[PDB]
Amino acid sequence: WFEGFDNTFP
Amino acid sequence: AIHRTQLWFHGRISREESQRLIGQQGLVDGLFLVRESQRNPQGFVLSLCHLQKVKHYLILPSEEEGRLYFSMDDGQTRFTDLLQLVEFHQLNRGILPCLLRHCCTR
Repeated sequence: WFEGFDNTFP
Repeated sequence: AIHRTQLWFHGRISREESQRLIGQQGLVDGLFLVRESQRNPQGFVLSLCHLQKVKHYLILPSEEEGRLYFSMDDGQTRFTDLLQLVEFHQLNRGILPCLLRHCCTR
């Protein structure tokens, strides 16, 4: 993930 | 580049403002814009509305053998430019909770 951000991926 | 003249691209605006733009347009599912990342100079943010909450997706540039591509998932899904990225997610969700349905205009 990217802290600060909503990207959700394996 | 190819994105300067696109209605969903808003350049350098803040997270608080992208939310206020989407909000002032009704918090409809599928509302979106792309902006220049505030923290990250060469990065971009896809700001999207789903279930009446605004979500923010980091778009990062990378390189494969001298060729620039953008990605939201560490290179698992790669796009040559933001238009390719936006167009794809108008038809396919990918890692997003919903499609990019209504362009938040400015």
